[PDB]
This record gives sequence, structure tokens and C-alpha cells, in this order.
Amino acid sequence: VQTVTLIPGDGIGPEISAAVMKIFDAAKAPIQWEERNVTAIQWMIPSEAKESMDKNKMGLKGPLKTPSMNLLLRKTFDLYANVRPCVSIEGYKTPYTDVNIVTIRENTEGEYSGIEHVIVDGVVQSIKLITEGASKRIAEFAFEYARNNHRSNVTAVHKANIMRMSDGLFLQKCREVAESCKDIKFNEMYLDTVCLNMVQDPSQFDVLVMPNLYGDILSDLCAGLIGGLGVTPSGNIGANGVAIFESVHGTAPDIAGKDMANPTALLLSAVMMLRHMGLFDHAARIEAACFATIKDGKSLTKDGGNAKCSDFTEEICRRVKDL
Amino acid sequence: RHTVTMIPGDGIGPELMLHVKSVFRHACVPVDFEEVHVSSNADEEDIRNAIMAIRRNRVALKGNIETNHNLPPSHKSRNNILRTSLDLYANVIHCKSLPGVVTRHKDIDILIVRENTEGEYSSLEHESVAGVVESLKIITKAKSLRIAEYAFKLAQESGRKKVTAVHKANIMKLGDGLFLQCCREVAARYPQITFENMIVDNTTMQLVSRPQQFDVMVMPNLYGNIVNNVCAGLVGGPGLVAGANYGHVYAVFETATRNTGKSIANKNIANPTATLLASCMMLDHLKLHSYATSIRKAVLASMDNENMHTPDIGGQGTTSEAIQDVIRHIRVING
Ligand SMILES: Nc1ncnc2c1ncn2[C@@H]1O[C@H](COP(=O)(O)OP(=O)(O)O)[C@@H](O)[C@H]1O
Ligand SMILES: [Mg+2]
Ligand SMILES: [Mg+2]
Repeated sequence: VQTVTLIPGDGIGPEISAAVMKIFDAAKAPIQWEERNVTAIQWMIPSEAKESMDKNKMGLKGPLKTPSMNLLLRKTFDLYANVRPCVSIEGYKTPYTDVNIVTIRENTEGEYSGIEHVIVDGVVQSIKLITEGASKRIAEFAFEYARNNHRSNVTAVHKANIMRMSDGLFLQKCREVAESCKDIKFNEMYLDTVCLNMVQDPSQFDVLVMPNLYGDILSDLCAGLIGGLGVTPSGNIGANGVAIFESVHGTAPDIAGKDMANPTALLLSAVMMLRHMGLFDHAARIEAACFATIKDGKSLTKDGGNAKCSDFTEEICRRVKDL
Repeated sequence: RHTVTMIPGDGIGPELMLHVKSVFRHACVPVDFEEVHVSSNADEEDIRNAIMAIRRNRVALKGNIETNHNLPPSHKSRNNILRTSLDLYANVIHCKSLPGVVTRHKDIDILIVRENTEGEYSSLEHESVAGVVESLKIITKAKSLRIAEYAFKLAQESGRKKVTAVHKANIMKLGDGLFLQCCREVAARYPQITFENMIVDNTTMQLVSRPQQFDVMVMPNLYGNIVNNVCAGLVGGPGLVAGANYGHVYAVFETATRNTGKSIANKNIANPTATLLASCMMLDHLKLHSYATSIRKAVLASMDNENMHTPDIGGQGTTSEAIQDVIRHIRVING
């Protein structure tokens, strides 16, 4: 029985957290919810949130309203690896059905170095930063992820033809790690080609590892194939064994209290959270309880038909009890 | 008669250039091609001649040069060297859904105007200290105004109604913000046209779910690279879409996605459509509109017949059977 710091956040954030908590309890999940309120101070997150995370090591984040809170959390906990597993959902159907891709994004560096200059009037310089350490680290994690999540392929995505020195260095590190992990099959690929083939046949891809800007785009691209941010798990891995798992959609202030919300994504992020800890039994049970609920497809939210967030949440609890 | 530079390139370039000549010969196109070659040599002698050949002819048709990205940063993409040296600042592609090529999405009709000489293709790069590389993305007012002027003019002249600036200015506040400001300065002179903007992240989501919303799209170099390939993939892949590279005086024409096709080269299965549609784009530039229309209607007519399709679009035909069929459809026009 472990404690997990909880950031319900804003708008529909409380509801979907309350729905995730109730489903976790209905599924007998050995989890305690140390609720917490992240917010900018002085700039820092509060000492109580900081302390909760260094203690518990695991968290769940609902949508946070608007520096950026995400930026803040990253630098605070050294969140270096954004992971987004995209899988097609039976019942919530898109023109893409064969999808099973994990987008592994370097999260500290790359094109988001935060360094821009006005060199002269009407001439701006933006710095893309690629280091040896950060590239090696995000590579090692990708290969570690594939092993621990039983994935066959890891594809390094890049633009080394154009940006030789930077993307070439990144690529150089991915090669070294791949040589130390020959049990995973490693291939390289240009970002434009990946995009080109992804929209034609996304079943060709398995695990994508890449610098900051490409990952930021491809993660959203893949998410769009499976049906949007409203059904997409996400997880950020930090320094010395810390990890937040968030709802990566908006706060939906329109329907904050009206009980039309959809907890699916935060739930899947929680399932993903459980898998990371090692509670595979509970993860698979709740995941299957969700997919089966969506597949019936009469008791769906507005995000959908006309059944409430509670009726959806109860439907999960009904089924997850009966393993 | 017009003289035009032809750069065959690597991969499927040469074999498809032969088919472009066959079609031109057959259609009695008054265009003579001065072929120039660009080797893998680290020496930039071959590429400098190609530039000069284009300066002379002002019009080129072009295959893709393969870039070995294992070589040192001194060895730069010959493709990128050409468009910057010639200052072909506007890459233009039109991704329209083809009736005969059925994909997941229909009713697509996107004009993509991409800044082609700047941004993250500026090839400015250094290692400050061992294991620390900086790449310099460059955005200027001159070039962003210039590309926005093009995109808005194109929309106005094509009867389009909306321009969308794609960007990442919420994070790249000065760089992409400058580009975005230039789009707005130009937008003030085109009140007939609707101006919107979209973050490049969200754009890719919108393209794979609801790409009917887009009309004209204008963006910096790398986002152009992404949006072009996405939109190309939506309408059925790299074999279908023709690309144009416009400068003030020069113009080079190529396949929109800019692929070698190294892995399918010399197997008579490459799709000739994109390359042919590019040669017609070049003919329209040369004011040879009647020849452009004959070949283009022939090419598009072949696409209606699924038996003519090549593997890349779900078919089983060869290149030469497709070209045969294209030539048959010019015979009925020609004689
Ligand atoms: N004309 C074409 N017909 C069929 N397939 C093509 C064609 N052009 C490109 N492709 C394929 O689409 C992909 C384009 O990538 P690629 O050929 O490797 O370009 P590049 O060498 O510039 O990275 C490849 O799978 C290629 O085989
Ligand atoms: Mg994003
Ligand atoms: Mg290429």
C-alpha cells in the first residue's frame, strides 16, 4: 500500500480525479491519495508539494490553468523524458485503427533552450541546444522502456542531413546505446519521412525516440491518430526515481461542475502510473475495465453521447469488481 | 523553344527524368533539357555549375540528391545549397485529394507556402565545448514578410479565402513571433482574406483528424517540412504531389516530398505522377499552358484507372505501364 501525490488541478480536474480515485478503490488498488495544490510562489511550487513528491516519488496531475507550471515542474524535478503511449481504442473510432506507438521525447533541451537573441533589428537567432549527456540519457531510457514494456523496435527520429552537428550528435548517442542493447532492434529515420509514413501506415512504428521539438510534434500527431488529447495517457520521468503522470488536455471550464466530463485520459495515465510502479495486475484490470466500457458505447460522455461522468465512472467500477 | 536545366539527382530521379522526356517528345513540347549532374563528391564544383546553369536558364526540373548524414558538417545538403544560393524563398505545394486514389481522408485542398531559405536550414552550427552543440535557427523580418506576401498574393489570385500561419511562438517568442508578426503586417493589406494562426503541435492533430479546415498554410522552413509530408501522406503518399521552388527570378521544380527513392530505384515501380505534375507546373511557368494542360489531364485521367496504379498507392502496375497509359491519353488529344 503506497502513497501517490495528487494534483486534481482546475476546472474538471477535481471530478476526473474523484472518478480515478473511486475506480482505483473499486479495483482494490493499493494506493493512498495525498492530495496537493501546486501553484507559483515568491518562482517556486509550494514547499508541501515539493516535499510530497520527494517523499512519495509518484504523482498524478489533472489539467492546470495558466511561468508555465509544467516548465516549473520540469526544472524542479528534472523531468527529462516525456513518454506518450498511443494505442487505438475500440469504440472511440478514428480512420486509424492499427496504432500502437510510444513517443519518447527528450524534455529539457533541443529547440526549447529558452535562448533567443535579437542579433540586429529584424534578425532573430534562436538556439537549438543538443548535449552529449541529455542525448545519452534519453536514449538509455528509451531502450530501458522497450525492455520493461516488451517492445521489439526503437526508431531514432532526426534531421541530421540538415542539422548535422546537433542532430548528428543526438544520433551518435542513440547508436552507442543501441550497440549495448542488441536485443532491441534499432533503426534511424528522417522526421519528414516518419511523418509521411505515419499518416499512411502507423502500424509500422513501435518506439520513437527524438529531440525536444520533434517529440513535442510527433506526440501530438500520434495522439490525433488515436482520437485526441481527451483519451491520451502521458508520463514524465525525472531525476532519482520520480515520475508525474498527467492529463495532457485542457481544464474545460465550461463543464467544470455540470458533470459532463471524461476521466478516460487521466485514468489511462493512472494505469500507466501503476505499470511504472510494478502493479501490473491492477493496471491490466482497470485498463480492460475502461476499454470494455468504451466498447459498449451506449453509456458515453458528451466528449460520445448523453450519459454523465458519474454513470461512466460507475460503469468502470461495476466491471472492474468482476475481474 | 525553351532551354531548361535538368538535374536528375539520385534514386528514382534519372529513370523518371527519362519518362518526362518521353512524354515531352510525344507531346511535341518545345523544351530542350540541358542536363547537369551532381555527384557525391565533397567538392562543391558540380553544385556550382548547376547553380550557374540555372542562373542562365532561370528554370530547372530536379530530382532529389541523397545526403549522406554520416559525413562532417562541412559536407552540406546539395539540395539546400541550391535553393539558398538561388534564393528560391517560396516552396509551394498543392495537396488536393485525387478521386481515383482513395485514402482515409477526402475533400482535401491545401496550398502550403513554406519559407525555403532560412530558419533551421541556415546551417549555422558550432561546438562550444566537447559534447555541447548549438544550432542557430535564423528568422528575419525581410524573409518572413517576403513569404507572407507570397502566401497572401497566392490566396488572393487563386480565389482562396483563408491563410493560416503555422508557428511555435508561445515557446519561440522572438523567432516564431517575428515570423508571425510579419504575417499580420501583410494580413492588414488583404482584408478580403481571413487570417488565422495555429501552433505546429495542434496543426498536426488537426491534419490527421479534420484537414478539410485548412486552405492556405504559411510557415517557416522546418514546419513546412512537416506539414508538407503530412499533407502529402494524407492524399496518398510521395508519388502524387508536385513541388515548386520560387525565387524572384529563378524557379526550380521537383517532387513535393523531396525523396530519392533509393530503395525502389531501378525496379520499374516508382510512381511517375508527382514528377510529371511537376513538369507541367514548370510548363505553366514557361507560359506553355496548352502543353501543360494536355499532359496534366492525361496524368490525372490515368489516376482514375486503378489498374494503372503503382504499389505505393495500392496498385500492381509498373512505371512504364503508367507512362504508356499517360501517352495513350495524349494520343487522343494529339493524334
Ligand atoms: N515516386 C515514389 N514512388 C513510390 N515510392 C516512393 C516514391 N518516392 C518516394 N517513395 C518512397 O517514400 C519514402 C521516401 O523516403 P526516401 O525515398 O528515403 O527519401 P529520402 O532519401 O530523401 O530520405 C521511401 O519509402 C520511398 O521508397
Ligand atoms: Mg505538445
Ligand atoms: Mg530528401
